[PDB]
Amino acid sequence: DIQLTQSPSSLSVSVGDRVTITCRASQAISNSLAWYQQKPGKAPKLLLYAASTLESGVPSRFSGSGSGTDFTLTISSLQPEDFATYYCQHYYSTPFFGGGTKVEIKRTVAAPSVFIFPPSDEQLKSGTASVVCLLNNFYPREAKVQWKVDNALQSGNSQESVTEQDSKDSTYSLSSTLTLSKADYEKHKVYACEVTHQGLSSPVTKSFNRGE
Amino acid sequence: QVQLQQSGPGLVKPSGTLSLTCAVSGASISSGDWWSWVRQSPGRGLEWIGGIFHSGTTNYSPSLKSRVTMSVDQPKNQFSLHLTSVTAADTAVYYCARMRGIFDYWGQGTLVTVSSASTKGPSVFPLAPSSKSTSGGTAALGCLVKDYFPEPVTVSWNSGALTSGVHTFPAVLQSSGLYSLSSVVTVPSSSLGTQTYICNVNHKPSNTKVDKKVEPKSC
Amino acid sequence: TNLCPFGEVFNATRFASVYAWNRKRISNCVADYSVLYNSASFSTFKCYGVSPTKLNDLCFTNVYADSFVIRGDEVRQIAPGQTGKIADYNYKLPDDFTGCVIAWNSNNLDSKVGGNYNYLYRLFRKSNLKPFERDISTEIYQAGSTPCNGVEGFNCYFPLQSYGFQPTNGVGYQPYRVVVLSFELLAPATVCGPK
Ligand SMILES: *[C@@H]1O[C@H](CO[C@@H]2O[C@@H](C)[C@@H](O)[C@@H](O)[C@@H]2O)[C@@H](O[C@@H]2O[C@H](CO)[C@@H](O)[C@H](O)[C@H]2NC(C)=O)[C@H](O)[C@H]1NC(C)=O
Ligand SMILES: [Cl-]
Repeated sequence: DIQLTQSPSSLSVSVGDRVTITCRASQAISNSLAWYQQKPGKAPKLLLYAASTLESGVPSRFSGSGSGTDFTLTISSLQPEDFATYYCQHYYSTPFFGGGTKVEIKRTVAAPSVFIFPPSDEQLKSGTASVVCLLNNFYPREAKVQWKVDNALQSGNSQESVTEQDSKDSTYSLSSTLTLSKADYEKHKVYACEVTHQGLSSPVTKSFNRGE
Repeated sequence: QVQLQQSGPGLVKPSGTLSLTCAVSGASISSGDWWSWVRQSPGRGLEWIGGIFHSGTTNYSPSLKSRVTMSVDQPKNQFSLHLTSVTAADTAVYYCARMRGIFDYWGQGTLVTVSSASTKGPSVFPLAPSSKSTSGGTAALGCLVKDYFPEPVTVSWNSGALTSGVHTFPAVLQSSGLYSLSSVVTVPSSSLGTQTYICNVNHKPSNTKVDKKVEPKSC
Repeated sequence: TNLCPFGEVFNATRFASVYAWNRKRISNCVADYSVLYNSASFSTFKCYGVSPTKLNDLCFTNVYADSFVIRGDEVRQIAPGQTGKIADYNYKLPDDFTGCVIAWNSNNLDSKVGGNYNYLYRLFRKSNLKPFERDISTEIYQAGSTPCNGVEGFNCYFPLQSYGFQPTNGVGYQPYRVVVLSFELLAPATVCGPK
């Protein structure tokens, strides 16, 4: 079968920068080549086909070129909402999708704003206690969270989740959830999440005290 | 625009059969188009599964042919995918699409989880704000949507009126094998005791529809 | 001797599909552009190489009025230097275009409750259209390596696709009727403004 590969597989560029993505075919495919944009949580959206023909309604900053084996997608000026994975696909024979090029947005450092949430009374009535630590609107993505319970470091009882890059300000947010049984929760008093991030001079701690 | 509406259960036990149906509006099935399915799983990217012409002619990915059947129903203006003897490797978001060389219109996708685990609806807990603090400050509140299976749940705030500053986190699988996720929003600290905040949680696999009021907590 | 017949172009009950866009040659008449420039019906009245109001005070050898239906988000394609499927495969204006693009929303006339509809566009072509060229062929499009030989199949596509005009569509997807007036100075002027 005729296959396609994309280069680079991921890039990080600033708002307003020119973006060049390459699609190479293992054999000549004339101009039977299309490009798609896929935003998180959504279906791919057709941008271009026949190598250079824009689909109706597609913004003018997108264009394509190429014939045979070498094809190029261009974003002339990246906007923040252009965070997405870009795919090429040929229809010269059996349809085949390239591996995708993940476009991330580079911006200035932003330290996280940290919030901590105690378990609700309803949840404690049900037999468990979850403590939620929120790191809001930071950049870059790299962040470390550590939990301490009664000044004792925890391991094995916390889970982390990160949003995708925000479509408007290009920041991330992160949740770290510490979950204990009600019996274990009631044995301790201090629940602290310690946050390490590039925008801070030193790690920042927020904590909750059971029964205060 | 052409609308492709997908239906069919997202949870399938290993060795079971995945069955999905796509309802087409704004276009007729009787066209020179190939009514197609494409799936997406981490690492695999987008993978064309196959397509079916309104005449019944089919074109399937050779790696999947033995397990794939598609069909069309012109009077209902719909088409279907059936994938037998599913394994964990078939877990993916499945999309239907109108194809004629290009895939110009796509369904919303259906997350398909191949798993032996049973369906469970979530518990919804308030994440209370605690900075009823100084005015001009910004408070954070949310909802913890805990212990459900499979994905997905959806979260809205104030039946959709509140969108700005909302973060709904990706679901994570807990040590128990059940999913949990939080949805948070930052609001002005001033409006806390006056403004009402309600998270609307829906877990269709369990027919769970919950509304939770999130109000400040005090002594 | 007589006024140019813009009424039968702009007020026609039926409009052409864009792939089969209609052309009306305007000749040997006095053109009263006032009915058009001073109309409130048009959402687009975009003129190239001429101020819309000095038209009634200029003469032209030959005037053409081209008419068709497209989607609202495609009206911007009816302009020089565009690169979308409409400009490439359906209706192409030249770089040196002199004339006006006039369009108005026609949702109340050209959409119906069901989707499946009669307005079509060309999806594929071996090459882009030259300016003012028209392609009404229905040859099977060879997207792959083997000739289709008139047979539809995988990688061998019927080249025309229908617009799906439904009344509930968003404005960018609603039908728009478009008239393109193009004015050429080639020969003796037979179409003149009333001034
Ligand atoms: C296209 O037709 C409109 C509407 O014409 C009116 O309805 C017809 C069915 C018929 O009854 C006519 O007598 C009407 O005028 C034209 O718009 C009108 O134009 C006249 C100019 O003579 C003006 O006085 C009216 O106010 C206009 N009415 C509206 C609603 O715009 C229009 O001029 C015609 N287009 C062309 C190019 O001639
Ligand atoms: Cl011409």
